[PDB]
Amino acid sequence: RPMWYPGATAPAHLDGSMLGDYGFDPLRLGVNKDNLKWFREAELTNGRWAMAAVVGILFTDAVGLPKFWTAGAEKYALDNQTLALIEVAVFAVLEGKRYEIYKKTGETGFLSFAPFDPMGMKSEEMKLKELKNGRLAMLAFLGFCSQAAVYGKGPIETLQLHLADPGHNNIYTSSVGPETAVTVAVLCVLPMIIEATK
Amino acid sequence: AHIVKIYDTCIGCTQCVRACPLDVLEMVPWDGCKASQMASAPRTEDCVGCKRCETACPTDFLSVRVYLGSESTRSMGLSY
Amino acid sequence: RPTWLPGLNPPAHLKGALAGDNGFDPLGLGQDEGRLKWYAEAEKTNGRWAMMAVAGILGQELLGVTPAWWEAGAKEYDIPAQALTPIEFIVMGFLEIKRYQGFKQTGTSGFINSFPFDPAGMNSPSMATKEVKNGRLAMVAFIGFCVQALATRTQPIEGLTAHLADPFGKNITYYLTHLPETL
Amino acid sequence: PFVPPSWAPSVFVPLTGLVLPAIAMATLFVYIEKEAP
Amino acid sequence: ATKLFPKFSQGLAQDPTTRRIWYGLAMAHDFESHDGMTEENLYQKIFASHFGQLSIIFLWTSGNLFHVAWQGNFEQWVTDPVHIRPIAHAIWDPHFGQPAVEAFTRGGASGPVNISTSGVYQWWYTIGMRTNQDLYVGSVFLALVSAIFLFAGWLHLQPNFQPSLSWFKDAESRLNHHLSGLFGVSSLAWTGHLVHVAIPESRGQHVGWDNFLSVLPHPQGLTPFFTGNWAAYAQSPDTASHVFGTAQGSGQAILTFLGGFHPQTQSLWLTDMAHHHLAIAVIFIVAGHMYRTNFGIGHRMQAILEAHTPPSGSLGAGHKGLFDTVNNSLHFQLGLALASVGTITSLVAQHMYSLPPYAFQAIDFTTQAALYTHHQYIAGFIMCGAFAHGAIFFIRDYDPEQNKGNVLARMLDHKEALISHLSWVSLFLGFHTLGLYVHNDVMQAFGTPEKQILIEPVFAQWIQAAHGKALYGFDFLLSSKTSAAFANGQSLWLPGWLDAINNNQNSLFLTIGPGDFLVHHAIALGLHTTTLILVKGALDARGSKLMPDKKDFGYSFPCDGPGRGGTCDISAYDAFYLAVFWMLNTIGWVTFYWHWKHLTLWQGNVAQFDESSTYLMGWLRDYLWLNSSQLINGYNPFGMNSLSVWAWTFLFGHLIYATGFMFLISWRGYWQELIETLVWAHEKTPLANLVYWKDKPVALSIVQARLVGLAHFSVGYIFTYAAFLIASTSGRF
Amino acid sequence: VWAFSLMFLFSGRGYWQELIESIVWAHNKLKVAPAIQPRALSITQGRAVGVAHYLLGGIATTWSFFLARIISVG
Amino acid sequence: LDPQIVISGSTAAFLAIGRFVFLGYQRREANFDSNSTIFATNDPAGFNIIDVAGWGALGHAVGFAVLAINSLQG
Ligand code: CHL
Ligand code: CLA
Ligand code: CLA
Ligand code: CLA
Ligand code: CLA
Ligand code: CLA
Ligand code: CLA
Ligand SMILES: CC1=C(/C=C/C(C)=C/C=C\C(C)=C\C=C\C=C(C)\C=C\C=C(C)\C=C\C2=C(C)CCCC2(C)C)C(C)(C)CCC1
Ligand SMILES: CCCCCCCCCCCCO[C@@H]1O[C@H](CO)[C@@H](O[C@H]2O[C@H](CO)[C@@H](O)[C@H](O)[C@H]2O)[C@H](O)[C@H]1O
Ligand SMILES: CC1=C(C/C=C(\C)CCC[C@H](C)CCC[C@H](C)CCCC(C)C)C(=O)c2ccccc2C1=O
Ligand code: SF4
Ligand SMILES: [Ca+2]
Repeated sequence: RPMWYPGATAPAHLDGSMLGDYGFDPLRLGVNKDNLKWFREAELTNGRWAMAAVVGILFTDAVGLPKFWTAGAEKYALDNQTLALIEVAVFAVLEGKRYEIYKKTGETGFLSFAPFDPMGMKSEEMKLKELKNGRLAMLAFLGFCSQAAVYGKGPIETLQLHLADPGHNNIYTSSVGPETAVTVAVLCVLPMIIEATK
Repeated sequence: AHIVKIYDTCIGCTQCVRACPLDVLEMVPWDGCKASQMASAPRTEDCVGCKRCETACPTDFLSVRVYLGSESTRSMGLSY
Repeated sequence: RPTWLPGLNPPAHLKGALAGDNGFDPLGLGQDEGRLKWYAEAEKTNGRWAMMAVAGILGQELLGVTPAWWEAGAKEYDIPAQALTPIEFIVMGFLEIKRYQGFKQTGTSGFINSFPFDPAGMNSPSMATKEVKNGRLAMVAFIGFCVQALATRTQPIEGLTAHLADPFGKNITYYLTHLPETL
Repeated sequence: PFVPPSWAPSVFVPLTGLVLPAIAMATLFVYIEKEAP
Repeated sequence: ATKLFPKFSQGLAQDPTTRRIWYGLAMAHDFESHDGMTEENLYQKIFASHFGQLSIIFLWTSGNLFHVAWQGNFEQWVTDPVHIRPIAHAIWDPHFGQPAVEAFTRGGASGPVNISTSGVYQWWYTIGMRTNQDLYVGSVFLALVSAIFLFAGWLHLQPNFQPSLSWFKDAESRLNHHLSGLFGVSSLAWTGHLVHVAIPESRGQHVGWDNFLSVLPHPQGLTPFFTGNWAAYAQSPDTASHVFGTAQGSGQAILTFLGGFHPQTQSLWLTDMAHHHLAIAVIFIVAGHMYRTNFGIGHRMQAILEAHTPPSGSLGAGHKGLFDTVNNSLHFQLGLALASVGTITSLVAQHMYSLPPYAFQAIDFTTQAALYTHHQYIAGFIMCGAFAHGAIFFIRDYDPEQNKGNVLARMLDHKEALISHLSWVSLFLGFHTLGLYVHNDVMQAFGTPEKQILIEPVFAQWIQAAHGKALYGFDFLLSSKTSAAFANGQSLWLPGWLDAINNNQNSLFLTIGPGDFLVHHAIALGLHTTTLILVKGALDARGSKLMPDKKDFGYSFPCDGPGRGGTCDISAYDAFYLAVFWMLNTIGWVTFYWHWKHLTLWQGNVAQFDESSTYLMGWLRDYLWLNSSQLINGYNPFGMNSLSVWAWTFLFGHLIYATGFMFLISWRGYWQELIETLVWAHEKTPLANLVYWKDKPVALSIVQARLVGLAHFSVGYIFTYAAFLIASTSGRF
Repeated sequence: VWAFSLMFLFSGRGYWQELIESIVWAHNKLKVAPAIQPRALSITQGRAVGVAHYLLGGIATTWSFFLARIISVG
Repeated sequence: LDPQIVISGSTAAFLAIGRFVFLGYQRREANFDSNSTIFATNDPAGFNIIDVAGWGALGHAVGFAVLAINSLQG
């Protein structure tokens, strides 16, 4: 059972019953058993949202459509006032039906279908793959927003620019260079800090 | 709860017991004085700390002392 | 067992079981065996880094590099110093955490997961004493290199040749007194 | 350079004045009234 | 049920009222009163708290540096530090209207900013800061230092890093390292910075981390230091025509003792300050080898204390057992530290206004006034804390068996004499100072100013003459040209010092008269009365005739009830409580005197103070009423200006002070009955009784009420005076 | 007088009683202790003295201000 | 003024007064002054390395003070 660094120790409440366990809880926010399930469901839905959002942002830059941070300013074939009213009206019923699913079963669902799987490949390994991909997509979305904050342009453009000069084009040579360098050094020292005390 | 203590200088005049407004003190038999009685505090959980017993004590110095301790619903005299 | 001060008995906390134990501890930093063994490992690795540093400085001077050993940091290189720091910190953190965890399982040095990292044998207590002594000499030599470059602005071999050419002169007295002429 | 952007006060002053104190007050209020097991 | 908060007190966690939260907040740092606390754990918690405090201090300093480098005008202030106001930070407030936006937009900035009054611009300019890059680098460095200190505090609580109780009691080692390293080595390093950076930067030569290894601080380069020819470092100093920051008129010396002030910046010479730090560094390092630690040589403080008893027995046992009662009591050490720090803070205020060390500091009147007032108020609060901790030591750590016959026990043996004499001195000073004031007021009211009593301060004027001032005409010591003391310093430091002290345009030994005499007696009255309250509370802390067993109730308790005539405010905490008011009154008198004398000095009319400081009506009209006209006009029906924030702060302080009077006058009982009626009202109201409280609402305790009232009183006092002082000094100049 | 009131309103008689004890000690040392034992003012008396001085000082302040202003300009 | 001569003479003089004059007084005061390292030396009078450092420090301070005063030319 690999941990979040070579030589970690579970904080007595992450024994491994949950999928994708690595003993990562320094703030100990999952000390409560009741909060662990809710936080897990929140992590799963945040991961699903980030997965769909990252795939959508990556697809818009390939075709040539407007950037993800400027797509809202574009004029569509509707009114923004009516869009917000419809969005909160549909999501009220959708989120209400999803919340009642978690109280009866404990996982996500769509509308009145708690185990929503028309094809049927709901396996234990598939649940962990969803969590891993969701975590990766959450970091990817944070990276997309951060790259657009300092460099702008776009994710695909950022990757293309990094290949031109990898030794000179990175987060360390950008406007947030020293902060991230100090943070990387502090993070690299952190496992030794935890292992020195234990 | 507050801490109520009785000392050996008590003369058994029973003035502290009569002045207690929550029935905390009482009189027990004793042999160290002429009155053959001594004050006692067997119900300190109901003491509020008004210190009326100290005001009623005639010995110098006082034979009964009230030290304000932990506060609860009874010690704070709350009816709600 | 000869000690550092003649007629001085070695301390009780210092016994000849260690490699370079010469009974030298006027401050008493190794009272307990736990801190003593941790400091022994710290001395060995400090000496290893100093040995590599002195060897590198002497090799750079012998091979005729353009900047001196105190100017190699500011020299232009591919993948600038701003980008070299995180890569070095990440790889050093991994290597050092593996070295530290291997030190807890067994009280010896290593390399990632080879504890002890001893290929081709050739290990003996005498070799351990030689390693500790060479490390101490290298540490003193590195500090000498730093102070020599500070007060004389000359590289190690250059300063040694300057001292050999004129012994009664070009020493600490001349360099400490003729400081404006050097700059 | 360490110079913050021009929009930095318009984001940090409302944050430190309303978002952070609300979160801190809510978390502290929940912690004060939590009952021991 | 039992609540989690507070985790350190099980009795408070079982309290079902709102008093639990308040007491948990006010008893968080009283580690000695926590549940299951030992001595070793106590020292470890204090160690961690010390590291956290250092982290906060360094982060605050880095924040000030960062804001000055970002939203300030340091790059423009160094060019013209006489006609450019320093900028503290920018203002971003959505409540500001348009006139407030253009009103606060000043100092050359592009938006609303705050004009700094802390004097960090002059300090940073004197030590060598010139560009915003330097302040940015210093801010990042201090932030890293703060993070390191915070990590050290967290690390010293984990296992294998917690120091033992024996390590915390090594007084000899700690004192040796603090005198030699924390004091001597730090001063030596500061001398290195002044000699290497500050002095060359003041002469127009940039010396930074990129070129300090190739730039010589002196043209002779360490040769005179090793050969003993130290006088070579004092040759060719800065002339009288030297322009700060440029090479015009600059010299080559690095260690001088010219004395006096710089002719342009009106501040102490940088070479003199460097030489000062070098001398004190050598002295402190030498003093750091006095105690015996691990090499046989040195002293043992217990031996020195035990071998210091007079033979006639005038001091009884002398200082026997004083080493144990100090080393084993943290309140004794805290009281000694606070007493010394408070006195040093007062010393800093006096020396900083009289001998300005930073360039262009004397011209900044607002900075001088704010700095003096700030340090004097801090010193007063620290002094009150020193005496409060002395009382806490008497109650919690004093042992009469261990301190038998020594000076400590003898103090309590004759405490009545000390309290009575303090009372007599305070009574005499108050009666006479008030009588002379009322007499002068009646003489000024009846139209006979020549009939008021004006006692000339001949003793202080005699001291001023001894320092070199020839205005009074005593002509002795430094005032006489034929004295040995005068002739022995004419070649080292007396010329500059005499030229500076005989100048009436600075604050170096200002001219004094009868008004100064009277206000000095008022200051003496304040000091003696505050000392009387604090000393009486510390000596009567263990008991008195009214409460023979006061030590059995702790340092802070409400009272002993209405019996035995009444025992309100009988604890030592209440003595400190009453002494805070006297401290505020004393600091108010000293700051009022300082501000009025300096205002009349800066305005060019010292005769106004000399003729109006002898009666209280002059103080109320010519100083309080006259100088508050611009303050109260910050915002009026015709508009507002940049001074409206001080007017709002003035009214703010008045409101807080008055709010404090409520907790100070009305007591618990009335509020508890009112709260009970409110409880009934909430319980009998529909649509609202569905929402219930978790803690039972109760009135604030007697001790809590006193603390809350004093906090409001002090906050209102400080804010009101700060707003008035800054607004009057900035508007007038 | 008004400021004088703040001494009685913000303090308690226990402190004053102990201070009186020290003053009585100084009197007993010089044999000048009065037969009538000096006691601090009672809690009720302290409140009464404080409110009396507060009212007198404030009302007299307003009286002086009003009369001087209205006589000089009216 | 020769710095070497002054420094050497001051150091030798302080070491001589510390080894032949004030050694007994210092030893009597150090013993009555009541983890450690015993700096045993072969010196017949017990003058160890710590005493050498202390007396040499005093001699160096005195010598440099004398050199400084003489350098001031007064
Ligand atoms: C692990 C040990 C380690 C050590 C001991 C040093 C030591 C040094 N690095 Mg270095 N570095 C080290 C690791 C690393 N560095 C760098 C990246 C850099 C850079 C980018 C630079 C240095 C520089 C320096 C020098 C700064 C000293 C000074 O005050 O310069 C102050 C410099 C001056 C006042 C200007 C030059 C004056 C010179 C001509 C006069 C003589 C100077 C002295 C002889 C220096 C004596 C150094 C001694 C005290 C250590 C110094 C010799 C600096 C350098 O080389 O500057 C020339 C520099 O720019 N290092 C990296 C990559 C991330 C490192 C590790 O990963
Ligand atoms: C104790 C030092 C200190 C103080 C008193 C201030 C005060 C202020 N800052 Mg500032 N700041 C500081 C340090 C400080 N800062 C440091 C070191 C940095 C560099 C990272 C910054 C970066 C910064 C920016 C970018 C901005 C401000 C701004 C402001 C102003 C708006 C209020 C605010 O808090 O914004 C927010 C302040 C921050 C987000 C910085 C906090 C970062 C530190 C590391 C955390 C501190 C934690 C704290 C000590 C814990 C105690 C708080 C509480 C739990 C009790 C205000 C006058 C804004 C402004 O200029 O308004 C016009 C603004 O835009 N600050
Ligand atoms: C220290 C931080 C702080 C900040 C950043 C603000 C900011 C603001 N205040 Mg406020 N205020 C504060 C403290 C603060 N206040 C305190 C401590 C008090 C008590 C003394 C008040 C009392 C106060 C009053 C009485 C009023 C304000 C008003 C305002 C708004 C100005 C109206 C305007 O001209 O813009 C334009 C306004 C808009 C464009 C509408 C924006 C509506 C909100 C702000 C956006 C949506 C809310 C957001 C999504 C959720 C935030 C909740 C969050 C904590 C989780 C403004 C956004 C005024 C106001 O509320 O406007 C009606 C006003 O009446 N404040
Ligand atoms: C040379 C070694 C050394 C050094 C440098 C220090 C340094 C320090 N120790 Mg430490 N200590 C040492 C050895 C040392 N110690 C040893 C050997 C022991 C074991 C016996 C201890 C045991 C120990 C304990 C138990 C504690 C400390 C603490 C401290 C900190 C005190 C915090 C402070 O007051 O600020 C610094 C004080 C000064 C710089 C002196 C100021 C001088 C006066 C007062 C001011 C005048 C200067 C000037 C006019 C003002 C500047 C003007 C301008 C810049 C504003 C400090 C950083 C405390 C701590 O833990 O903090 C985390 C503490 O609790 N030490
Ligand atoms: C090095 C300085 C120092 C240190 C370490 C201590 C340490 C300690 N003190 Mg002490 N003290 C000091 C200085 C110091 N004091 C000074 C300078 C004073 C004079 C003011 C006092 C007066 C004092 C008293 C009377 C008492 C202590 C007590 C204590 C002990 C625990 C109480 C506590 O801290 O809980 C926590 C403290 C608090 C929660 C403080 C409350 C908040 C205050 C009032 C600040 C309010 C400011 C306000 C918010 C400003 C807002 C304005 C703005 C909004 C406009 C503790 C060991 C108490 C004790 O020993 O217990 C028996 C005790 O009663 N101190
Ligand atoms: C303007 C308000 C005021 C005044 C005048 C005083 C005055 C005094 N305080 Mg006090 N104090 C005050 C506010 C004030 N306090 C406040 C707000 C607090 C916080 C609650 C304290 C707390 C405090 C404490 C804790 C102590 C004092 C003490 C003292 C006495 C110090 C001795 C002295 O100076 O002799 C001079 C005497 C006077 C200034 C009194 C005025 C004399 C009058 C004007 C003369 C009589 C007038 C005339 C002849 C007759 C008129 C009467 C008329 C009805 C006919 C003194 C009487 C200390 C003490 O008792 O010392 C022994 C003491 O320990 N004070
Ligand atoms: C200027 C000082 C001051 C202030 C502000 C108050 C205020 C108050 N007194 Mg009080 N009082 C005072 C002096 C003061 N007193 C003194 C010196 C005494 C001693 C004689 C008393 C004795 C006294 C008694 C005996 C009683 C009161 C009562 C009351 C309350 C009346 C209810 C009310 O007015 O509604 C409104 C509150 C106010 C007008 C106070 C100001 C509130 C401001 C304007 C609102 C600001 C809100 C703002 C947005 C907050 C944001 C802060 C931000 C950081 C989040 C009230 C809170 C009575 C009571 O209990 O209530 C029925 C009561 O019986 N007082
Ligand atoms: C209660 C108590 C306490 C105490 C406290 C205190 C004690 C306080 C105070 C106080 C103070 C705060 C003090 C101070 C002081 C000071 C002094 C004592 C000084 C001095 C002086 C001198 C000696 C000088 C001289 C000179 C001159 C004159 C000038 C010129 C210079 C010279 C030097 C010459 C404690 C805590 C301990 C504990 C127990 C209890
Ligand atoms: C600038 C500081 C921040 C960057 C920090 C870099 C990482 C530092 C880690 C924290 C410091 C750990 O510091 C070091 O830890 C080791 C490992 O536990 C301790 O060593 C410990 O384990 C050894 C292993 O046998 C035992 O023998 C010993 O008794 C015990 O103390 C050392 O006593 C301590 O000196
Ligand atoms: C000062 C003060 C005192 C002390 C006040 C006293 C002792 C009253 C003093 C009044 C006079 C001065 C007492 C003596 C009166 C004599 C008749 C005067 C004779 C003198 C001749 C010249 C006539 C308290 O007792 C008290 C009690 C409760 C709360 C606050 C306080 C409080 O603030
Ligand atoms: S009042 Fe005092 S003496 Fe009388 S019975 Fe009670 S304790 Fe005893
Ligand atoms: Ca510079």
